Order: sequence, then C-alpha cells, then structure tokens
Amino acid sequence: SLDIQVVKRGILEGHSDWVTSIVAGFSQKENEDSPVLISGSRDKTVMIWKLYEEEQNGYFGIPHKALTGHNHFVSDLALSQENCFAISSSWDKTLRLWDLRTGTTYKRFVGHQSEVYSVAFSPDNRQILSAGAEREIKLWNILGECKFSSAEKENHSDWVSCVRYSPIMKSANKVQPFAPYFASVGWDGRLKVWNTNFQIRYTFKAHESNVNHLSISPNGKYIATGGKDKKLLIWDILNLTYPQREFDAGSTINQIAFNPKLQWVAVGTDQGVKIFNLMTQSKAPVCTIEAEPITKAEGQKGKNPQCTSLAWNALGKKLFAGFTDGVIRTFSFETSAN
Amino acid sequence: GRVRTKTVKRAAKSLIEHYYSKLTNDFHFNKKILSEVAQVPSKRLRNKIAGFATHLMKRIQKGP
Amino acid sequence: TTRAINKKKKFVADGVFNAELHSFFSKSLQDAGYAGIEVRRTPTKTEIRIKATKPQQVIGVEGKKHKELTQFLQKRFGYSDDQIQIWAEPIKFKGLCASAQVEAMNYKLLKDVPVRLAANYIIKSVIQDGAKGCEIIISGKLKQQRAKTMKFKQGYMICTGQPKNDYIDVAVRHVFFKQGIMGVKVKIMLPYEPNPAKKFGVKTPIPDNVIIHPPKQITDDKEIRTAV
Amino acid sequence: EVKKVRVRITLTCKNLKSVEKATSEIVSRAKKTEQVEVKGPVRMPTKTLVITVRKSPCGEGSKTWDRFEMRIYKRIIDLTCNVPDVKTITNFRIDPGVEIELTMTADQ
Amino acid sequence: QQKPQLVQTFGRKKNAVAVASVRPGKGLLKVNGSPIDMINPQILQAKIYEPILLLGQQKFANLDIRIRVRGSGYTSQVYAIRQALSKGIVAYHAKYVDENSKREIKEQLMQYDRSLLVADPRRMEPKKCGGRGARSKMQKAYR
Amino acid sequence: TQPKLFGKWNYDEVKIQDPCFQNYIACTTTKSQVFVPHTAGRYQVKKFRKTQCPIVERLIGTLMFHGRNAGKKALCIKVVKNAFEIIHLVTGRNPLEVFVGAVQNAGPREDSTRIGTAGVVRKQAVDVAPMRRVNLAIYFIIKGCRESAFKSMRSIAETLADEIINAEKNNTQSSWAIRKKDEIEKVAKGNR
RNA sequence: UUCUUAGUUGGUGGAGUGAUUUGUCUGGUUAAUUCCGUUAACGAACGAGACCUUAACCUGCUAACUAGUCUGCUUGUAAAUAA
Ligand SMILES: [Mg+2]
Ligand SMILES: [Mg+2]
Ligand SMILES: [Mg+2]
Ligand SMILES: [Mg+2]
Ligand SMILES: [Mg+2]
Ligand SMILES: [Mg+2]
Repeated sequence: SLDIQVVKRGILEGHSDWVTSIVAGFSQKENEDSPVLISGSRDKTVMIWKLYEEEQNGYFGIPHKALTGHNHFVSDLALSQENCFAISSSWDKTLRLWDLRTGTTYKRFVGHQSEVYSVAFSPDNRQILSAGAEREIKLWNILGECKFSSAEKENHSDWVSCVRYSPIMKSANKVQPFAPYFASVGWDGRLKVWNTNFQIRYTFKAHESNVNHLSISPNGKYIATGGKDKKLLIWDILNLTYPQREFDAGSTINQIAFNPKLQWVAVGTDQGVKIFNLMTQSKAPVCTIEAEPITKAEGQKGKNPQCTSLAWNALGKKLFAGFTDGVIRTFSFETSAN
Repeated sequence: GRVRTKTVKRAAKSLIEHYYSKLTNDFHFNKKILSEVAQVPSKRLRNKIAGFATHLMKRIQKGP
Repeated sequence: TTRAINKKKKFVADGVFNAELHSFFSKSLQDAGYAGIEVRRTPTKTEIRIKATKPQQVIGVEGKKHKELTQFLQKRFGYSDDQIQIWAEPIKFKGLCASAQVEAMNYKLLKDVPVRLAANYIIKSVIQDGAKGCEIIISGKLKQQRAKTMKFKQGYMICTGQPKNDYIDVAVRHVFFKQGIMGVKVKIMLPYEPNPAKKFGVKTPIPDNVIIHPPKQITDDKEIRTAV
Repeated sequence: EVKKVRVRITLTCKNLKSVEKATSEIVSRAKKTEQVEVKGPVRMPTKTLVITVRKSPCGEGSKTWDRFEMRIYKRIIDLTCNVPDVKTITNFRIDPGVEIELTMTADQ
Repeated sequence: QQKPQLVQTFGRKKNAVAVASVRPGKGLLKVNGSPIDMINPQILQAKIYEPILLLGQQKFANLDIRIRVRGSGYTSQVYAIRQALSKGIVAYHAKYVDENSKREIKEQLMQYDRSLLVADPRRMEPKKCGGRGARSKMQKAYR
Repeated sequence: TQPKLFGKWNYDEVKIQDPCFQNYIACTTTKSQVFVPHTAGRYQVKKFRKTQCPIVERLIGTLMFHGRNAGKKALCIKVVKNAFEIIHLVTGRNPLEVFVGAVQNAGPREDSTRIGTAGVVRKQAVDVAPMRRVNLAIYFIIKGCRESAFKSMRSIAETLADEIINAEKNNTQSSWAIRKKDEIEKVAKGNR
C-alpha cells in the first residue's frame, strides 16, 4: 500500500463564526514558500495571519490584522499577484479592495444589488470578476467601475456560487493549447465556461442539485466541480460529452482545491476533508474528520464541525481547512510507501 | 410563548414541499432561498417561516 | 414671503384648512357622490381636485354649482380669481367608494324602499365592482320606537390590524325621517392591486398572503466538445 | 454673464414618501446637469406634534387617551448654479403636502 | 491633511455618552478636561480605575487618552466613561498593534466585566396613562 | 494585582465551607472581586441571575428601603463601608469574613407552610432552599438594623455592624436575625 | 364595560320528526379555539397571530455650516511641539 498519513500542524483561531474563504501567499521567486495567510468568514471580518515557523503550544500561528469594512458575511477572497492586495466578496452587496500592509480598504465596488458569493482576480490584475444571487457576472476596473454584466441569453438560472479563472503559466514553454476562459458554477447545476469577451463558450449541465464550488488545475487542463450532488466531477476541456472523472465524496461538497503541484484534489465536505489521487483509480486516498476543540469546553459535545473552506500554500506541502467553529486547521503529509 | 402559527407552518410545509433539494441546515441560506422563491410581505414573517422550515429540514434528516 | 409661520403651526393650520374644505364640500355637495378632495398649493394658486362619482352635478348647468362654489371659497378666505382653481375628477370605480355607496342607500331609504332589499342592491353592486367583501350597518329605530341595529355582510372582511386602515374604506351618513335620525355605515374592504397601472384598491398586499412559487422546466441547449 | 449663486432648497412635508420623492429627484436632476454642484439631502430632526385627547365625549368612567401624531419632515438641499439651471431642476410634479422654499446667496 | 495616530471610541449607559480619544504618549486620563480625581461622586471613580488596574498601568503609560462625557446623570455618566475607555484601548491595539493583543485584552476585560465592551440595552420606560408611572396605576375601590 | 474590597479588604481570605452556599454566595469569582459594591447589574432578568451578584451589593440593595430612601444607593454604599470599618475595629479580621460568616450562620433551614392535601389543612414541616436561605438572612439582618436605629442616636452603620457581628456569633439575645431564625426553626420543629 | 379576556360564524358531509347538534374534542401544548394530536367530519371566514409606532445593534453605506470631529494656523495663562 501507499500510505499517505497526516501530521497535525496547528490551529488558527479568533474567527468569530464560520471560515468561508482561505487564501495562501503566491510563490514570489520560484519554488519559495509563502509567508502569507488570509481568511474570510461570516463574522464580518477578513483575517490576516502571522505564521509561527515551528508550532508553539497547539497553535500554528497568530492573528495579525483584522480587516473590518463589512456589514454582512465575507463570502470569498482573492489575492493579487503582488500578494500585497486582497479582495472581499460579501452578502452586503459590495466588494472591497484591501491593502494588505495597512488595514486600509482601497476602493470598494458598489452597484451589485442582491449579494455577492464569489470573486476572481484576472492574471493581468486589471480585471475583477464578481458574482452573486443576481444571476450575474460583473467585470470591474481596479478603479471600481462596472465594465460589463453578462446578460439573460447567456447567464444561468438561480445563483452563481463561484467564478474563477484559467491560469496562463509564465513560460510559453508550459504548453497552453486552449483559449483563455473563465468558469462559472451555479445552483441550476450548470458549469459554464466563457471567453474574455463574455461570450458563452461551453455550458454543460453538470449536476442534479446545486454547485457550491469550482477550481481549475494549475495547468488549466481540467476543472473540478462540486455541491449537494454529493459528487465530485472532473472535466477535460478537450472532451466534454462525458465527464473526465467522477468521485463519490461523502455528503455535501463545500469546497474544492487542486494541489498546485502534487496532482491531488482536496474536497471540503460537511463530514470533513477528503483527498483524491488522480494517479491511481481508487475512491478515498486520505480522509480527515475533525473533532472539536470547542467541544473541549466542559459538557458540550459536538456533532463535529463542517469545513467551510480550503487552501493550499504555494509549495503544496501545507493544507488549510476553514470550519463551522471559526477555527482554521493546518495539516501536513508524510508518505510511507510499502 | 414561542409557539408557531398556522400561516407559518403552512408556509414551511410548502417551502419544503417544492424546494427540498435546494434547502440547507443553515437558516441564513434558507431565508434567502425563501425570499427568492416567494412573496413574503414581512421580514419578520419570512424569518419565522425560514426558521421553522430549517427546523423541519433537521427533523427530516432524522426520519419520517 | 407673507408672514413667517411656525412649521408646526403652519402645518396644523394647513390640515385645518383641508378639513374645513372637506366639511364644506361634503355638506354643500350632498347630491353627487362626493368622495375626496386633494389640495395642491402654489405661491400663485390653490388647486383643489374634488374627487366625485357624479362630476356632472359638481359642475351643474354650465357652472351653476361650480361658479357658486368657486365664489364661495373666494368670499370665505378671500382670494384672487387667479388664486383659486377647482377641478372635478371622476372616480372611475363607484363600487369601490364608500361615501358614494352610503349616499346611494341614503337615497334609496328616503324613498321608503325596504331595508334588506336596498342593502342587498348596494352590496351586490359593490362586489360586482370587484371589492373583496362589504358590510353595511344601519342603526336606530327601524321597526318601532325601540332602537335596533342591523348588520349586512357579504364577501371578505377585516376589522383589526394595520391592514384595516389600508384595505377597509368606511363612510357614515345621518339619514333623516319623520321619526328621527337613523344612521348608516358602509365598510367596503377594497381589493388588492399589485400594479400602479390603475387607481384601484390597495397597492400593498395583506401581510398574510404567503405564496410559494413552484419551479419551471424550460429550453436547455448545452455546449459540448464534438467527438470525431 | 456668469452667475455663481448658492441655492438653498428647504422641503417640509407631513408625508415622508412625498418628500423623499421630491428630494431624490432634485438630487437626481441636479447631478444630471454639469453646471451643478450638490450639497446633498440634509435631514433635519423629525418633528413630532403630539396631541393626547380623552376619548369619551363624557366623563364616562374609564379614562382612555388618544395619542395623535403629526410628523413633519424637513430636508435641505444646496446647489451651486445660475438661475436657469434652478428653474430646470424644479420642473417636476410634486405630491400635494410638500412645501418648497428657495433662497439665493450670491457668490464670487 | 496628515491623518493623525488617533483612535475614537464611544460608550453608553442610559442617556449618557462618552467619546474617548486615544493617541500615543505619556499617559493622561482627562475626562471633560480634568483628571479622574475630580469626577463628581467620589465612590465610583474606582469604577473608572477598574479596567486600568485590570490591564495594568503598563498599557496606559504608553497612551494619552481624553474622554469627553455628556449625558444623563452622574452614575450613567461614570459607566459611559468606563465603556469608552475600555473599548478605546481595544481599538488602538486593533489599528496600531497586532490583532492578537486586541484579542487578549478583549478576553482579559470581558472575563472581569462585559459592561466594558458591551452597552446596557436598558433605557427608561414610557408612562402608561392612569398611573404615576410606567406600570403602577391609579388606586382602585372595589367593594 | 488582586483587588481588595474598598481597597482595604482581601477577598482571598474568604473561604466558604458549607457546600450549599459555595454556588450561592458571590465572592469566589474574578467577577465578584470588586473594589466598589456598585455593579449596575442586570441580576434580575432571569431566575437565578441574582446569585451572580456580589453579596455586598445584595446587602446594599436590601438597605435602600423605605419610601424616603428608595433609590439612594450612594448612601448605602457609605453605610456599608463604614459598618465594615467599625467591624474591623471590633473583631480585627476581614469584615467580609464576618459578613459572609454571618449570612451563612443566620437564616432559616426549616420553615412551616400550609400544604393542602385533600382534607388536610394544618401547618407542615418544610425545608428552606439555599437561595431563600441567603435572601432571608440579609432581609432579617437589615430589618433588625432599621428597627433598632430608628429613633436612636446609633447610626445605621453602627446598628448594622452590631448586627453582623452578633449574627456570626450566633447570639440569640443580641442578634435580631438569629432571634427570628430560632423562632422560625422552633415554629417548624413544633409543626412536624 | 364585560375584555385585550379568546372568543364567534357559515358551506358540504354525519346525527335528531324537531328546536338543535357535530365541526368548535379526551389529552398534551401556547400569552391565544396557539398549535399538535384525537377525530363523522372535510375544508374555510372573522377575532389571536400576521400588521403598524416608538426604544435597543451597525467604527459598513448615503450625507450634513441649521450637527460634530480632526488638520493647519493662531490667542490666553505657562520654560513651553506640556496642560
Ligand atoms: Mg411625581
Ligand atoms: Mg351546518
Ligand atoms: Mg346539515
Ligand atoms: Mg335530516
Ligand atoms: Mg361548543
Ligand atoms: Mg379546521
């Protein structure tokens, strides 16, 4: 057997409610580690984390700056390439541009109506993409002006849950055969793929229930898609009649994340976090349920927390899961191969 | 005095009846779901309906 | 400016003006169904819209009642002839106006037409015009020297709540007989009208109505990579 | 012949809806014109006239009281303009219970 | 305009309001432009000294804090001052220090008293007719 | 630094023994060590919240009574601190240890009540809860205070101090609180 | 004023020659004929609820010389980038 076992790293706490979004630093000079962690939660707060080198006590790190601009929950965060800037989606019908050194909000994006579930940052950093319960995807100048809004003929029924982008690697030698696209996942169970011009390129009806999250392989060759459908769908951008691969992950799918290198898929689920190996065909490579540190409070027992977010650090060695109890948990992997 | 009324329980029944596949254990989700799905004249009302419907989602998860 | 007046004292004075008008018009206009009065106030002018069922009697025979009225307001307050303007506006649905209908049964009861029949006639009219529900109360000596109170309901009726003030329209009249004053109330609960498109009913629904709206199945074409 | 004139619009109304209609289309209309600078809606404190009245026209024994309110909403809007622009921005229909007062301070 | 190093917090009990402004330096506490020493009923000065002693003077020697209080009557006023001060330090440690310190002073304070960071929701009750007060009513004769 | 009550009295020296009272008398907690007896607390919104109120504040509450004194708290804070001073001048130990001692030591355990069962109506022998035991203790102590100090020259601080000391000492002559306590417990024993 | 108590009707079915009755109840439960359940009753209307006004939360939004804050100038008492 190839055993992939998990060593517990630590605990990042002080998020009052849920942990809805997590982003880790971009690798700046190549193959070097990311010092930076940012989370977003219900709690009305964006947390900036200063990380311990080793682990002291049971903790992996300590809260550095708490960004407060927001009325309702923070749905999703995204980083600039600079790593010096972050952005916040919210149910408060607004987006925010955050300087990461100062607590300062730079500009805020207004003009969304209902509420905002996700945001994406384009590789050029001059385009912001935002989506919400308006069944609408919006394109913003970094100066805070709505540039475009996808219309009825294209846009999908119910709510856009998540929008993301299609990485173009640095070297041209990294083999980019396709066109640039952006992907939109929804509560109608539709995975959409649009060109830069906001023209529908490929819209497949992926799921039977609703889709909470979508992420793209670092290669931009495949898409991972998931929600209440209790199914993890992997799609080849070459042949779409049939989904590339499918996995059964217990109960409901909250988040999905590709290992920036390692070629695994980590899935945030109510039961816990599952990790899939794409290199072999088997259905459950590493499974983590987490008992509650808040349960250690005397007399109160948990049903377990459910994990509301995932992120990998740039090196792909560390993994962060945001939870129901407002605690981020950190885990590392040791390989024992028989 | 927290007993819930006719209007609210009829409402909750209906909301689950048509929408069960869309509905979550989270109140805050279900209240927005309701808002989109229905005509509810009050904030207060909608919230009561959503709360009871949530309650019933949890009761459904357990059995009949 | 004329005089600097207390925003409070001015506004109360404006309301008292309005009420004096309403008493004046309900009193002197008693034959054509009179409903309401709407007053716009310009530094130049004062515009009065008399909302009524039978505008034709507000005007009269080539402005006999109109000119009379206009001049009455003139002598009463003092006004320039350019300063006063009276319009009469029709109420498109007579069945949704109470004061009107109570004037109707005032009339019918003067002609000795029996109670239940008259009440029924108007009620049937009111619901014919689309009102959800109506009620009429007649009080006083009917039968004999000992006072009676008779209620007539049909359709849907609310009494209590803020919705009362919205959906329910009420008017009373004193009716005169050789025997004394008898009196008559009409409560028309109005219907619910969701669009500004018409002057009808109530723009904001009863807080009770909870309507769930079941999902649809529509045209779906996907976009898929071809296989060769 | 350039005129820089600061215009003071005071709106008073017993109904709120009416006054916010007035306010917000004045702000909308003023912004729509280029010669114009708008110091926005200024909301005065809300004036509540209360009259507490005994119900029964008689001494009939239980004392009941009626709390009779009239609210007066007062708004202020400020403009930087010339005469014709003012008369452009005042050009729209307004609900009856509205008082509109205009004052002009010259500015150099 | 040169944005100052200022932090401004408010605090509340009944009709009383305290605005405390916090800036770095040699620590003063001046309430309405005067030392705590002179606050009117002497007894509850210790109420204001409470969060100070709880956190230790070491946090307060680094900061000049000036609290202006206008409000209802003596006691509520004292409570407002308390509040504004307390959450004032917290806001400082939020902007100018690490978040961690904000957290641990928050916990530190609230374990002692929650009235420091959270306001008393109570306000007066209006009077129901037929009584000398907001519940009690005109005496009744049954027999 | 551990706050001392009024600044001169250390809470750390007060230890409660009888296992009924430890949950019912405040001073054990970080939250109950207060320089000033004045919390402006919400102690009455729920059934047992009164427990979490500092005992000296409780006493102060009981003191505030009669139409003329209603709602003058400062007066009673004074009275209490003074009485506590006179206490340390007499005994010489923590006026708190004396107070707490005297709340514990004086209040009823048995009390008699009418329990209707079918035809039976007559007094019956009933046991007193911890919370009521405490409440009553304070009620009594202070009522004795008032009755005595009324037209005399002795002030309330004095009367109250006298009472607190006698109350811990168990004195059935000098302590009104214990006069009533014993009287009640006797009524009760007789009614079994 | 009963009484702010929680009451009151009708349609179609069931029972009485009939006035009438069931519905509108043993029992839980609620502040509430509020609900649950029982159920020759099934569904509904009024009343209660829903509603509306005031008070309590927003270091987020929209703004304010008929609110305040700060910033920079100054003035007074002071050795005064103190107060
Ligand atoms: Mg008095
Ligand atoms: Mg029948
Ligand atoms: Mg029958
Ligand atoms: Mg029969
Ligand atoms: Mg009956
Ligand atoms: Mg029924």
